[PDB]
Amino acid sequence: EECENYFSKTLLDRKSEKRNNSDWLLAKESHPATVFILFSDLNPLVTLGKESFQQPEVRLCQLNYTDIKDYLAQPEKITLIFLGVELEIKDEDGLVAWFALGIDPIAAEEFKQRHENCYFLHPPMPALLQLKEKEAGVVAQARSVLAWHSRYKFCPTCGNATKIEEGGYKRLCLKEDCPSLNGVHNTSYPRVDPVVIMQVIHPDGTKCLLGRQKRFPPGMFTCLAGFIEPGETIEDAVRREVEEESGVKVGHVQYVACQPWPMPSSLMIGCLALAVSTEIKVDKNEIEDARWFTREQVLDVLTKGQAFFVPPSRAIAHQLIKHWIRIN
Amino acid sequence: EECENYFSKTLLDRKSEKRNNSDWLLAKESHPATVFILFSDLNPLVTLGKESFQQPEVRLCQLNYTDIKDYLAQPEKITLIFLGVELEEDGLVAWFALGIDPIAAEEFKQRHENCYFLHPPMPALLQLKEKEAGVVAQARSVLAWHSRYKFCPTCGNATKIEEGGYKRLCLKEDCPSLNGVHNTSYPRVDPVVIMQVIHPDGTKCLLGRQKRFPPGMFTCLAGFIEPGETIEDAVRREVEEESGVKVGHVQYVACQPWPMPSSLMIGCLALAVSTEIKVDKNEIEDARWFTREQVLDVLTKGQAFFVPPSRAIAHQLIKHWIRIN
Ligand SMILES: C[n+]1cn([C@@H]2O[C@H](COP(=O)(O)OP(=O)(O)OP(=O)(O)O)[C@@H](O)[C@H]2O)c2nc(N)[nH]c(=O)c21
Ligand SMILES: C[n+]1cn([C@@H]2O[C@H](COP(=O)(O)OP(=O)(O)OP(=O)(O)O)[C@@H](O)[C@H]2O)c2nc(N)[nH]c(=O)c21
Repeated sequence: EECENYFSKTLLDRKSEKRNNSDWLLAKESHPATVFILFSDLNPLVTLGKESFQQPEVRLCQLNYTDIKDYLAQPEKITLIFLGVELEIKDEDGLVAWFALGIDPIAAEEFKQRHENCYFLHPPMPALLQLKEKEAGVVAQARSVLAWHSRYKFCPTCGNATKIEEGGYKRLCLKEDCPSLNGVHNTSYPRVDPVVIMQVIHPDGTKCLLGRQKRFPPGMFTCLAGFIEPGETIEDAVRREVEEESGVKVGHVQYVACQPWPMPSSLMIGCLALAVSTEIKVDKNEIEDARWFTREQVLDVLTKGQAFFVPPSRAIAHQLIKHWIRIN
Repeated sequence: EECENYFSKTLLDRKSEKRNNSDWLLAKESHPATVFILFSDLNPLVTLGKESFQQPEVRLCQLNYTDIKDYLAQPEKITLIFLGVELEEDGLVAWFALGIDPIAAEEFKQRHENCYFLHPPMPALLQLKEKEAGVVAQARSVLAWHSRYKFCPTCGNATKIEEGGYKRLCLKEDCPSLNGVHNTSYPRVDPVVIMQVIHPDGTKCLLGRQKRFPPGMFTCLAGFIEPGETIEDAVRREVEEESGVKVGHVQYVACQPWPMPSSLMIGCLALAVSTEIKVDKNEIEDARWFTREQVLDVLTKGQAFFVPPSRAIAHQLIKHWIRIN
């Protein structure tokens, strides 16, 4: 399967080989064809796009060196990440390099005044679900990496400050005697948080389990999810979280889909699970309510019902719910 | 599927509900039935076990409060993690992991005499029992997080251990990590994709090796999942990046935790759409197509090459392709 769920599609080729090519990156930074994306507090600069009278779609305000040349003069006040090179199979190494630039919110509102037509897409939820399919992944990659730099400014091993390197996909500790510099450790590389999201099916196969936290919007039920524990497997993390939150024992756990979640860095691992019990014992400390919903109740929601609703189609939870109805 | 690959099996129930129950943990710390595992520089204390004339099996030297009571008096010099409760007053066999100074460890090793520390992690950790493996995988992974994430990456200040050793809080009041729920506070899990690339004709498979790899050993191609990247697309990426082979369909096959220090192997069986190999040399020293006969020879008793042990996921995906043929 070729991952399709929102954030799975990109307009770029990561080209990680060009990351340790300082001579190349430096040349592409000043190149005119090079595309730049502006970010303020992990929020991308987007304009509104060629439409005639109809509802206009949100597109990323694609900057060039001409605009961004001024901001680059303060490398201590900015964060530049090389995203990759554009895809163009149809029709100097002619590659459209793409970069991501993080700036101060003091200098950002200054830029927003000059832009006038371009604006920052905030809050990340649900605003980030508006972008184009291929633009989504580019933002998912950008936001995730920038979020790592914004919150991992220091070395967790010794506490000393860190230097950005390898085009923004590495961080080196400046304390010479630090043990992080002796070998290869995760402290230097960017974080990816694995999350399991599961569609639990009743032992009779006619119902499915859905729940909600306190923060969740009123009357909205979704698939149960949780972070994979260290030294734990994908399948056993599914069996754990369902029993922990709802008190429902799980049997077979089948992997179904992939969905990146740039909040800030997370990877949703969608699973279709078969439950072996029927009683629900809600934790209240992890989930406010959990219930068994019949296939008719769900079919009503996925079409146009109802006393409850599920997440949008651009959220993996919705796709696993859709999967069970088709698989029935 | 119920994950079977080495490190997938545990003797415990994690019981994360009991983590924020400080009153309960304190009572179980002094309880006699409670099991303790000693660790020195992420290496567990193991004894040897019974069998006569043949290879003796490696087992964990299961300590009790009677032994460990002295070490607990210095909480600044130790790291205690609540693992979980054994699967079989709330009659539950609590299990803990204790990290100690190598100065105080060699002092204990002298008293133990029969128990010894299982070092180096590779390949020594592959010797343990199936169910003991996962317990070590869980323990080593968490202890390794505490040993290298002693400070807050957001502001640089020191951090406090909490929630039975599954959380770390920054002590700087104005720190933004204390403002909301962030990954800086929780333990790390590094996702890795390991893929079995099948030749477009299905009779061959792609295997490669780095410079560090033991001489003449070829394995499945693997790599870390990039931020904002999917499991399937990370497979299609790494294969083309290392070997220059274009990948088609990517099918998930198996789960395998890798406590080196924290990693989760996501085994996939992928179909190649190209045949030419263009080795990177900066990531892989050599890559080749191996026929099913060449592979069958290795998995039995050949050969000019060999694959990883059966307790490594790479070996299981290789076995999977032979069965699936
Ligand atoms: C990076 N990060 C962010 N959070 C936030 O803290 C909240 C606590 O709630 P939660 O951790 O139970 O969320 P869940 O595990 O279902 O994952 P998600 O729905 O895919 O996000 C989460 O819902 C996130 O908004 C996180 N929460 C936890 N527990 N662990 C993390 O690593 C983490
Ligand atoms: C936690 N960590 C440890 N390493 C070590 O650095 C080496 C660099 O080599 P590698 O990163 O290419 O290993 P691979 O991606 O094939 O993953 P593995 O075979 O499952 O480990 C790895 O082989 C590890 O020994 C790591 N290497 C990288 N790149 N990133 C990490 O997060 C990381």
